[PDB]
Amino acid sequence: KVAPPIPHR
Amino acid sequence: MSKLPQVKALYPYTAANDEELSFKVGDIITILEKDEGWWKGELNGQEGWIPNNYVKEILEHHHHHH
Amino acid sequence: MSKLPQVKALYPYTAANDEELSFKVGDIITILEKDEGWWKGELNGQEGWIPNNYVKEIL
Repeated sequence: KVAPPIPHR
Repeated sequence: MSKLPQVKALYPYTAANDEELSFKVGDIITILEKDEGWWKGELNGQEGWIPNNYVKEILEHHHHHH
Repeated sequence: MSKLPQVKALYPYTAANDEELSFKVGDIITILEKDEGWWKGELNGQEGWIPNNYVKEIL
């Protein structure tokens, strides 16, 4: 249930 | 009229700044524009950029096929 | 975090062509762009032009 990291962008 | 793409939020998100759009799980967000990694969405009169890996675009039957 | 105007339909409208958006009384439409008498609206994922006298702005 972990959010992924946001797109490094 | 034309049908814009829609997405359903898989995870909640909190806008890091005023250009981004916060949302909750299950929210149905209409997409106005796609960039790399970030899409511009509209939900309940609020518009902003969202991380595109937080959402899943809903299958439609006009512009895709397999 | 930008607020878009939202409007409520006063009357039903049937789109006269493919660029217009049909709607029913009561529908709450989000406005994306304005050109004089016609405003570009979005309702349940459908986008198109509507007559601005058929709707009323929400607070």
